[PDB]
Amino acid sequence: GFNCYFPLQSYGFQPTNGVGYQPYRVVVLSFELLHAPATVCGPKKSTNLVKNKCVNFNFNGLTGTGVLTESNKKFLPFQQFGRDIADTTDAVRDPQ
Amino acid sequence: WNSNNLDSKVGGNYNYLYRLFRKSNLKPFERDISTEIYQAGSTPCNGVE
Amino acid sequence: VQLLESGGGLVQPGGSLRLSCAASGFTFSDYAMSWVRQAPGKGLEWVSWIYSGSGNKYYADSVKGRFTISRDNSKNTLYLQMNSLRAEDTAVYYCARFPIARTSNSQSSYDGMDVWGQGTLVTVSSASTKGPSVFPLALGCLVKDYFPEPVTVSWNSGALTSGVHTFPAVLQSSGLYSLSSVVTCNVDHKPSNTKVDK
Amino acid sequence: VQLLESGGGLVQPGGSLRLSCAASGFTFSDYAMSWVRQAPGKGLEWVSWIYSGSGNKYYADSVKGRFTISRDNSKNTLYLQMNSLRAEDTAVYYCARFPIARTSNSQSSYDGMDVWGQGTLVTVSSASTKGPSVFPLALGCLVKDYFPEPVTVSWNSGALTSGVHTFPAVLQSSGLYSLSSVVTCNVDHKPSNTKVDK
Amino acid sequence: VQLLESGGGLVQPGGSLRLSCAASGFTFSDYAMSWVRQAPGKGLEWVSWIYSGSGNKYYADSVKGRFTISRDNSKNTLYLQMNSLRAEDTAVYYCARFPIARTSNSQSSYDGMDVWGQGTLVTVSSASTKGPSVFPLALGCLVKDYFPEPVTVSWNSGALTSGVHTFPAVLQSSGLYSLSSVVTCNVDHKPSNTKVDK
Amino acid sequence: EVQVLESGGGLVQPGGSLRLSCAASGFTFSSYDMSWVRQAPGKGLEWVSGISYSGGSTYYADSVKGRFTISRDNSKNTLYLQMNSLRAEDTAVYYCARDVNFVPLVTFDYWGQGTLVTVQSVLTQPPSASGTPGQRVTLSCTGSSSNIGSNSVTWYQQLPGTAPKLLIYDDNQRPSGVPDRFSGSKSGTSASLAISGLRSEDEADYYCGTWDYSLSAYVFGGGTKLTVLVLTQPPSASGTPGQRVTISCSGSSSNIGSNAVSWYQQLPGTAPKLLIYADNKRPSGVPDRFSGSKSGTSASLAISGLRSEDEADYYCGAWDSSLNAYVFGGGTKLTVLRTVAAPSVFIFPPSDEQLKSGTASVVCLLNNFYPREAKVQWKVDNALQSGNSQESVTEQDSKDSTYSLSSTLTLSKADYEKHKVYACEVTHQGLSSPVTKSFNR
Amino acid sequence: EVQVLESGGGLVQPGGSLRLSCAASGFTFSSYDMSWVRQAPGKGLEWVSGISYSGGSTYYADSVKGRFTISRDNSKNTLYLQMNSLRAEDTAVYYCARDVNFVPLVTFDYWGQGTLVTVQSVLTQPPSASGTPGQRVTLSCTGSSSNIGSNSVTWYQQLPGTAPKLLIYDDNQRPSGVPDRFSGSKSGTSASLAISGLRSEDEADYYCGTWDYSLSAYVFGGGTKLTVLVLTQPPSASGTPGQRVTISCSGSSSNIGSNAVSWYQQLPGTAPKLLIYADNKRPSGVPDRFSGSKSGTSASLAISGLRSEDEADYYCGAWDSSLNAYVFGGGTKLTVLRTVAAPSVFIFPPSDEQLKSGTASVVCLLNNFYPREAKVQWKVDNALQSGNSQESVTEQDSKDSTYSLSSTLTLSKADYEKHKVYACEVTHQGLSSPVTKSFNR
Ligand SMILES: *[C@@H]1O[C@H](CO)[C@@H](O)[C@H](O)[C@H]1NC(C)=O
Repeated sequence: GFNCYFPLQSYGFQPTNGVGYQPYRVVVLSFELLHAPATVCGPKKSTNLVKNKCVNFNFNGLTGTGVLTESNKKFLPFQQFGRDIADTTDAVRDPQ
Repeated sequence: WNSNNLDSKVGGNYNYLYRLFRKSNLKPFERDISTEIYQAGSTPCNGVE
Repeated sequence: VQLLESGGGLVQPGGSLRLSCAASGFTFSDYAMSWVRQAPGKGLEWVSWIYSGSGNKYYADSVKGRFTISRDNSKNTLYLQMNSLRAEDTAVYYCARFPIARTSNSQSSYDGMDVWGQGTLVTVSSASTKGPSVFPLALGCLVKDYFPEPVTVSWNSGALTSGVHTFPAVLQSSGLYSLSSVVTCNVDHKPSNTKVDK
Repeated sequence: VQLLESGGGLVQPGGSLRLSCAASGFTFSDYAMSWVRQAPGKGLEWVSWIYSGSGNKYYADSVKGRFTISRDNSKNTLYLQMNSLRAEDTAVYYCARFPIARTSNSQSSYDGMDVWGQGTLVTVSSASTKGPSVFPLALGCLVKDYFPEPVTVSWNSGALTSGVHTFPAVLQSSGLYSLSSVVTCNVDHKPSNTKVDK
Repeated sequence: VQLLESGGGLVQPGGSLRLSCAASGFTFSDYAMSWVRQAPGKGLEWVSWIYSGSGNKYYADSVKGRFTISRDNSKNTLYLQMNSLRAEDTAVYYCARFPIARTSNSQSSYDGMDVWGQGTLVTVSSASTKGPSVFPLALGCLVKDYFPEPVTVSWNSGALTSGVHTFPAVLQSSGLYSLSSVVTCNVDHKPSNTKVDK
Repeated sequence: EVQVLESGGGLVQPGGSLRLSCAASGFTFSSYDMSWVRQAPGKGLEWVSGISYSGGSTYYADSVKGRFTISRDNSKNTLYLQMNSLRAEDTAVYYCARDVNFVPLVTFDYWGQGTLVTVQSVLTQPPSASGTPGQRVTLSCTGSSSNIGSNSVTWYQQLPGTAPKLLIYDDNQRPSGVPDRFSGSKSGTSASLAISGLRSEDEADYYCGTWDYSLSAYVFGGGTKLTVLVLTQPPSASGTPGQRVTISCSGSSSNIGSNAVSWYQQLPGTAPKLLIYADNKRPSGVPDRFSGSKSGTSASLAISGLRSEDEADYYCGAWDSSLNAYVFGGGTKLTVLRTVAAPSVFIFPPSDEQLKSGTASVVCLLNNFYPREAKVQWKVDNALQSGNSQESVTEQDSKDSTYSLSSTLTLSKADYEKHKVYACEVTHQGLSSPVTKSFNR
Repeated sequence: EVQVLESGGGLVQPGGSLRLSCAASGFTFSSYDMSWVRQAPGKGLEWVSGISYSGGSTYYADSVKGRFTISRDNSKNTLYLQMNSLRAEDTAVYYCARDVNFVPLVTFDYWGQGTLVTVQSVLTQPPSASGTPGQRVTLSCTGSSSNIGSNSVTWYQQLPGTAPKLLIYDDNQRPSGVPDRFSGSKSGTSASLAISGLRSEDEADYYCGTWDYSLSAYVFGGGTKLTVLVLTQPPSASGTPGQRVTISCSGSSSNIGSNAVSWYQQLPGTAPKLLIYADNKRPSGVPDRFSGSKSGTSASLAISGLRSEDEADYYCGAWDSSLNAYVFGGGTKLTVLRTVAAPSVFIFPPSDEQLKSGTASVVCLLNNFYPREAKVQWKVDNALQSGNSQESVTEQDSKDSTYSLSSTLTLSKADYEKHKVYACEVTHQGLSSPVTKSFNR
């Protein structure tokens, strides 16, 4: 009643309404980044592979300079990195 | 510095002027040597004092 | 913002009719609506008020039962069914937009009757109509024996505007109204639908 | 700021003379100057206005041609040559400073007649002067048969000040003015240059 | 805050008695006190004023010497000894709290007579008392021949309240007052201590 | 913020145990005494227990003596009530109240929100007291020389369904946030609260609380649920142009006191224009001179600097909470005080089409005259009309601010020629000498 | 700052090419749609083309369809119009307008300064509309169901020689910087703008712009150049002390409407003092009560709180643009309404000096009397003087605020002794009973 109006009013959405009265669907993308690892990234841009040439490779998070060659190292089906007793990056599984 | 003995003259040293009339306050470090009749009213009077 | 009323005219006593108020220029569903009565040459007498059809409708103490207000938000119209009309209800009805929703920064006639329509005129009388009779007289022209009020009287069809004084019509012994325009005269009577150029 | 006028006195009809207005207390060249006429017991009738000698001089419609205003910024004086004087010009002339230059923060009577001098009195009449004759009456003394107005009348040479009412002089059949001071009387007539202690 | 006076009653001319004003609801020692006289059907006469017993006590010019005001902050009472009473002093005495200490933010009737008690009534007369005589008459009831004023008159012991008009008593030739209540009547005379239901 | 949260209330069974814990923040919890107070559903406050600043001295109500343990851990600044061997009477809502002052002058200012625990009053405060808006109601506590006489009396206003709120402490004072409307009072062994003027927000339960140096408990009061139980406008105000005219209308509390008044300006022949929409505020598009101010029940529309456009009917309208109607004012007819003008007088013999129509309407006119008061008497050759002539005056002119009147005498067709001369005499202040044009047949 | 600079305009020839480039800074240029709009010299705005936020969708006016290419390089955040195969009609000034909203509800808020390129309107907006200061002017756009019927209506105010400025968007709202004075309106296929009250800064061209879902262009409106369209003074105004007196003088447009009025206060016997110099402003050294206000052609001097020092002649003076003269007002004689005083009446027989001089001037005096209206009749033994006595009244007293009058009867030397008694009778409101001292020879 008076001073007791129902809080919600309905939208009158008729096809003959002017554009300012027509139902527009709105999606708001709210982007949140914080200490938690960034999990939703844009489609990752991967370049081509070239062997036997000193390049600045960026296999996933790992970056570095060097020439990369096909190898016989039998990685386990889950391993990505390669390393040695010197704790330096020796080999890498091609991500794609 | 006072310069009465240099820039005064019996009858008036009218060689020195000053600008009473312009539209807006002068911007800092600006000078305007233009002598254009100051239209203080609505009517354009074709540059007659 | 404009509210246009329709349905004002001759009504037999105890009759029934329907005032339709087309409202444009505002979101009709957000503002309450009301009808306000004004007897000829008298004060504003509130008729009724509504916000939602399913909600509570409020009516004047003198019109409870014989009046029915309603909305049509699809048509942006406010309807007033008046039935079993009594004599004192001959008046001018204004369709008034009563804002009831105030927003934060937008301050707008909250709870004030904001905008009033031109208002129609309802005559609750069994007397039949009669075409106006124009008689030329500061040049003047009487318009006598027309029923009912109002009649639109002007000089030279509105061309001559300055000095045109119109006095309110009177209720004569025959019950027939009469005005006069003083400074050709155009007298247009909508209820009898006669346009006279004298 | 003070403007002192000189040159007001007896003038034969059609005569010629020169009002000199010495202006002190302000930069004379920055403000326009004007002469304003006030007939005895009448309103302020603007005479003329000037700002630069080489510019346009403005004159009242009734004095166009017979009056000439001029400046002397070296002497800080405003001069008014009036020639071929007509009868209605017997009056009091005020030298008024008309500021036309407003500055940013300094707001000063821009375009208003700011400061008015004491004003001199010009009599355009062929009648000769005549020394005042005191006629003592609440004590009182009548100064009759003096020409022309004004005469400075006082009680006890200004020592007795409260209750001294002076009424304006009158134009008699002989054309000779008369006042009276009511509560010795000092009557000083400048045009005839007589000081009388009665 | 309430001030209740006691000691108002029959006084022989030239007699002596003591008005006691019990003050509650405020820090008595924080506010000056005063006595104000009101002759029956007359204005208010400032009787006296005090703040401290060691302080000077202000008295009206007509009561200097025959009145003595005092305080008792331990009992929160204000005492007024009136002796050698004269005829004009028959009146109503109000005990009024006169604030004389204003604090920073608390703004309170500083120097204004703030709160007035119900006031007692003192009759300085050698005439003895006489019980009221009630006579039933718009229903009315006269109450005649009672001394002194006041008497509390009511209809149906206060049950019937609307329309009960009481007019002030009069001073008759016998010196005996009389009122009447108009619309059983309850007439309660405190000085003679008689309750009559007629 | 001196808020005191509280928890530990829930469904339990008689004869069990329950730990209530309330945590206080924003103040030095280890310096203020605190207490646990209890309110049975639909019953007055009952003070459970209370613990001092140090936690050394503990006080318990004799109704709960020997079975409730009040405890206080200052390190975490929390305070506990250990309810043991519960009864059926303990089902209530519990609050922990901060004590502003030492005992005996106990003063409970901040209260917990309330923990719903499911499982006689010393001060004989009246069960209820009925008041009216704008009244002066005295609701009086009552106790012994140990309850009221020796210790401070504190008054709490508990709104329906909320924690109690302190109104009066130390028998006289008020907190920072209590209107001066409420006034404490205490005399001997009887205390009271005086509410001068009442509103819709004074509908609450009012409790009187006092410590006891003999009973050693903070006894509360019982209930006392305080219950609260046409826009007359001037017909025609006026003023000279340039003046400030005050149009003051008044209705009731339901009409205008508790609802927003509005002021509308209806010019003659036009729809009204809202000049004021709030009690004070003014819509855009209206000159700033149209001020509005509602004091209590009287709303004033102040029009400053009147002009020829300011003459209109000024209505005040307000919604009614009781009648449920937007009741308007009577309608103030504002007119400007103009210098009295000279009525230009004219007259017209009826035209010959009147004769062809069967009537004769002879008209007399007074144009450009002030004020509204003027009379026209149809002197038909030294004879006065007998209730047949009818006249209506114009409204004040939109620009000239003057009046025009026309008197019409409608006589029979045969009545026009039975007489020879017809004339109209005018009575007005502007023309002491009457002016009349005596036309002939 | 959301400024959008633009360049690339100069002298070219028909049938050539021209690259216009505008650079936008201060906002994400790659997220807002933009457009190129064109204004022929002395003609309404014509919307050239428009490019979306991505540059994917491009829209062109059919007058320039197929020959102008709108392009947008987001890396440098610049936007280009490539004009090819130019015509003579393309000589105009070009702006690039930021689009606040998506299409169709196009909204052009920020505009370029203008590039001068030298080489019909769908919305039938009126060519012009004339308004007056303080008026309520409704200038109405007009379109089809595709222009105004289904698309928002935005109103631009272009001052002479500047870029357009947004006033109304989405048919109702206003930007942050537009006064509420302007109000949008839209009904069916007809939009309008309402200006309530007008000033000197509302002199501009007002255009209505709407997108088209059928024509696929942002059609503008046509022109509608909104145009804004002896000091007769009362002889003697008056009022009681403490009242607010309004002295209203009026001349002409040349006299006072277009020139600054001034108000001067000439006390009796003293030079005038300038109380008001501007239409409203007041010089320092004058009491704040002396207010001034020039509405149109009528200037009002309001003196509030009259006193004994406030009685003087108040002149209004204004320069004439036509007659070339500082024309003053008639001169309002302000006097204070004092309580009617008692005229002290005196009379003096002529002195012997008068006999030695040959005349006899007998004087009668009425001192300290109010008001100015009073009469003196020389009753020389029940005989009245015949046009020989002369009298002048004083001005209102500087402190007592009252009048003094003296009547002098100047008769012959032999006329003094031919009669015995001379007396003066006084007629005034303060003395109903006449008072007269009958001196004898
Ligand atoms: C993944 O995509 C790459 C590139 O298209 C392709 O060479 C490879 O065969 C795909 N499948 C695997 C092994 O993920």
